[PDB]
Amino acid sequence: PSPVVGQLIDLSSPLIQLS
Amino acid sequence: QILPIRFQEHLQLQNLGINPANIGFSTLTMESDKFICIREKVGEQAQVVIIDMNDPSNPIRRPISADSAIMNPASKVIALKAGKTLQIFNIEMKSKMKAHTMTDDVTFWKWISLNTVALVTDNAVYHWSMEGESQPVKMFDRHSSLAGCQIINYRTDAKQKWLLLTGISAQQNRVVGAMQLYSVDRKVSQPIEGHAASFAQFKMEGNAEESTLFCFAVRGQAGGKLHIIEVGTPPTGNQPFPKKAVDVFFPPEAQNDFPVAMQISEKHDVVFLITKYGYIHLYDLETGTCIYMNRISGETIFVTAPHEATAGIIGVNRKGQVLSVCVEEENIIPYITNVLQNPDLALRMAVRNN
Repeated sequence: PSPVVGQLIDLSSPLIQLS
Repeated sequence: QILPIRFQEHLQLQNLGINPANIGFSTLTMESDKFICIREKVGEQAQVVIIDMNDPSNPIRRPISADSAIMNPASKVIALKAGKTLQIFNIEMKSKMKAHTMTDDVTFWKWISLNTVALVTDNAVYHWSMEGESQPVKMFDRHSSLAGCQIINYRTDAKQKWLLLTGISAQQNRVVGAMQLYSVDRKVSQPIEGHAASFAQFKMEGNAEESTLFCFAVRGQAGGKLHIIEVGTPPTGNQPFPKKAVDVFFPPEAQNDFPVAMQISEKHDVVFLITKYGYIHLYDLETGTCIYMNRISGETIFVTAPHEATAGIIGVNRKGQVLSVCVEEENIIPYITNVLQNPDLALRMAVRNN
């Protein structure tokens, strides 16, 4: 049985502050 | 001379006759600040050495036939396993509490609550409750990224809907950590490079409820980083937690260092982080600001626990020192005013904590 993988949390910090 | 923390050596394990070859991750467990168990080999049958942390000078030694031993975090209740055979015993009443035999061998386990031991096998993670079915419920299957890893930790959020397994392995002359964060509600994992982690409950100002925070540290190829991300759906009426990602400082002579332990103080909203070479770091949970760093130990502190009487972290190193660090409750706001020069954090520390 394989585990179902996906994107739970975003680890990226943004390179622009769009406010 | 003002320090925002306070240090304590509780006990030295060589004073109790523990040989340092069994002071390691495989043989010494400390599921809370009340007990330490060590498996030994006096003669050819095994022994377990149970140390009461409130009477440290009178340890007891019972013979065992188990490959692991973990005391309950709050009572003198021991869980012992021999491959697939699992058993839980009441020590003082000499009473067997439950038993189960599995189909795959349990390679790693840990109490995640007062009633629940989480069981890890080679391909799945189970939860074995004391007050429940007596068959362990399967939570999730283990990801391919954690295969052939030494499993080092398992932690959950407070309501057990967010689960996290942690293993480490050696890739390209580096101790690379591989984590599997699992959500029970959506039934989906996420493979994450991380070294040490803990969940936390944080109330924001202007919020009626608490937010469930996931906190993890990592030393990857882009340096050391600490992330504080809210998991789960935020309740309506509460603002979402703004996502934090700050750097974890390592000195230039410690490029073979990496995080090994994390406890979070829920009273003071402070992340404690211990590295392999003995360095403790203190971060604020809300903003990620590194409050304090110091090398507290010369050997690797390999198992930690919350220290509830001081709301800190307690640990054992390979030498056998039982050491604790907590926030000095009188000094941490007079440290951030003068030494750290962060006045906006120091009085926002005062309203929610002091």
